Amino acid sequence: VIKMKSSDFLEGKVSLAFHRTQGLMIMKTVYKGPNCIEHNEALLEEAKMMNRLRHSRVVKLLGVIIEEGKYSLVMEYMEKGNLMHVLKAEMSTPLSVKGRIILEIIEGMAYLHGKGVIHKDLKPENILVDNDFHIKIADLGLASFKMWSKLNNEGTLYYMAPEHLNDVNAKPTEKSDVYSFAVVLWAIFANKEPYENAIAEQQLIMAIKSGNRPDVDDITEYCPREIISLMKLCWEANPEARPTFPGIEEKFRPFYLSQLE
Amino acid sequence: NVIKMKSSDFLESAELGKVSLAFHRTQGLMIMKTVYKGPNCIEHNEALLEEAKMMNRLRHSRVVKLLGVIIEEGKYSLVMEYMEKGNLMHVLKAEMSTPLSVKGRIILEIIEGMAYLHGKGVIHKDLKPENILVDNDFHIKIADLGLASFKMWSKLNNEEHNELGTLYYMAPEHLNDVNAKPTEKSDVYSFAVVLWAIFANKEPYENAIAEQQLIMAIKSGNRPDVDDITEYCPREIISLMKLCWEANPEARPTFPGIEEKFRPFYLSQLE
Ligand SMILES: CC(C)C(=O)Nc1nc2cc(-c3ccc4c(c3)c(C(=O)N[C@@H](C)c3ccccc3)cn4C)ccn2n1
Ligand SMILES: CC(C)C(=O)Nc1nc2cc(-c3ccc4c(c3)c(C(=O)N[C@@H](C)c3ccccc3)cn4C)ccn2n1
Repeated sequence: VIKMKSSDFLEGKVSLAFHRTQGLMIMKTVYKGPNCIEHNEALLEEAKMMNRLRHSRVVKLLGVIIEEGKYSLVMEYMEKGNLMHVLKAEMSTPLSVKGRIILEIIEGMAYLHGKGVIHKDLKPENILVDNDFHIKIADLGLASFKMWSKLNNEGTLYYMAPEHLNDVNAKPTEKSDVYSFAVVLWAIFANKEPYENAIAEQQLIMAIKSGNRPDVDDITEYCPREIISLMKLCWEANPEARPTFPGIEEKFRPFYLSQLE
Repeated sequence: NVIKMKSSDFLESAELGKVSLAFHRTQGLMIMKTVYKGPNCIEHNEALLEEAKMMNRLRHSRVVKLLGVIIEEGKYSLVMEYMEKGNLMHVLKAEMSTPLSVKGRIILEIIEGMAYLHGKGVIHKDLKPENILVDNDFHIKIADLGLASFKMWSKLNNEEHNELGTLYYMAPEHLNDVNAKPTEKSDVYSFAVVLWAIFANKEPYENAIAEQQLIMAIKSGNRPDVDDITEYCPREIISLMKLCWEANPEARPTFPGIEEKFRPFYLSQLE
C-alpha cells in the first residue's frame, strides 16, 4: 500500500481530504482509540488487497493511515455523490444515461467478482457518480473486507438477498450481489427506495423471504421491458436461478448497444 | 463500610472513563477506574458512597472485589482488585491453546459467580467475555466494566460536565426494546453465548452483514453457529447452551440449576 500520515493532509466520519501535495481525496476514519497493534498485520494485508482493485468502475483506494489508535482509508473523490442523490436530483437522466450506468455497474461487479471480492452490500448508497455521469462502485460501510469490517464495529435491508434475511450465518455468494443489483435496477427506474411506505421491520422481512419484491408497477417513468425481465430474473428467491455478472454482461451490452446507445 | 482512598495513596499509574493499572504505596497493584473528572458536585455524593458500600458487600471468590473509593473535589474513582491476564476473550485467542479441563473449570467458576450475584439480588445485565477476568492461575472473577449494575455511578459517568456496547450477548427480549426489565433469565442467555464463545475462541455472527439484519435475525431465533466450533466440544455443553439461549426466558434454567447439573459432570469427565 501507500502509507499516508495525518500530517500529509490539511487540518465513521467521511470527509473531504486535501492531501498537501496530491490534492482532493476522500477520507474515512475507521477507528480512533487506544491501541490494538495485534491487528495491524491483517489490516495492512487486506489494505494491499484493497489497493489491488484497479478498474474504472471501482473506487480506488489511494492510501491507508495506520497510526497508534487511528485507522483511516483514503479514496478517490467522486464529484456528484451517490446514485440515489443523482436520480432524485432536480434534473433528469435520459434513458441512455441510465442504460450506460447500468452497464458500468455490471462491469465493476464482474471485475470485483473476478478478483474474488463479494461486495455483500451493493446498494445505491455505494454507487458513486462523477461529473460526467460515469459511476464507480464503493464500499462506504466496510462490508467487503472482513478485518476492516470488524475494526469499524469495535443500515438498509432493502437490497439484501432473502437468504440473508433472518439468517446471519449463511455465507454470502456472488448471487447475493446479483440480488442486490436487481433491486438497484428497480430503484434506478423508480428514482426512489423500494417498498413505497419505506419502513423496515419483521412484516416486510417475512414478506420478502416469501417472495415479495419491489412493486414493478411503482415505476412511474418509462422502463424498457428487457430490463424488467432482467431484474425479475436477478431477484429470484433461488440463488441458483440468478445469473452471473458475466452472463448479465453478455446479455445487456448488445441490448444497450442496439437500443440505448 | 468501604475503604475511602486518596489519589495520593498511589505512587503512579499507567492507562489501560479511564482504566489504569495503579500502584498503591502500601497495598501494591490495583485497578483504577476514574469515573468522573469535572467541577465538584454533591448531586449524588451521599448516594454515591451508599452505592459503594453496596458494591463493597459483594465478596466472593468469582467476583471482582471493590477495594476502595476515591471521592475528591471533582474526581470520582472506583478501585478494584487486579486480574493478571485480562479478560476471557483475550486468553482464549492466546497463542497457547487452553485445555478442555481448564475451560470446564472456567465455566464452573462463572456459574458460581453468577449464582452468588443472583443470590444477592444482583442482575448483571452485561455479562460477556469482556467482563470475565482471569488471574494468573487461570481462575476467573466476574466484573462490571460498564457500570451496568449500579445506576448512579452510571449516571455520574454520563453527567454532561465530566471531562472524561456489544449486543452479541443481549437476550433477544431486550433487543430493539429499551424498556424491558432485565431478569436472571437475561444473564442466563448471556451465559449461553459466552459458552459458545469459550469453545469457538471468537465472537459469534461473523458473516452478519448489517446490524438491523442481525437484530431482526436474532429476535426471530438466530443463534451462534454451533458448527463453527472447530475444536472438540462436549455434547452436554452444546445442550446447555441450546437450553440457556432458548427464545422463551421461562424455558432457561437458573444458575443454581445449571450448577447442580454441571459440577458433577465437570468432576467425572473434566477435572
Ligand atoms: C458526498 C461526498 C462527500 C461526495 O460528494 N463524493 C464522494 N463520496 C465518497 C465516498 C467514498 C468512500 C468512502 C468510504 C469508503 C470508500 C469510498 C471505500 C471504497 O470504495 N473502497 C474500495 C477499495 C472498494 C470498492 C468496492 C468494494 C470494496 C472496496 C471504502 N470506504 C470505507 C469515496 C468517494 N467518495 N466521493
Ligand atoms: C484487562 C487489563 C488489560 C488487565 O490486564 N487486567 C485487569 N483489568 C481489570 C479491570 C477491572 C475492572 C474495571 C472496571 C470496573 C470493574 C472492574 C468493576 C467491578 O468489577 N466491580 C465489582 C465490585 C462488581 C463485579 C460484578 C458485578 C458488580 C460489581 C466495575 N468497573 C467499572 C478489574 C480488574 N482488572 N484487571
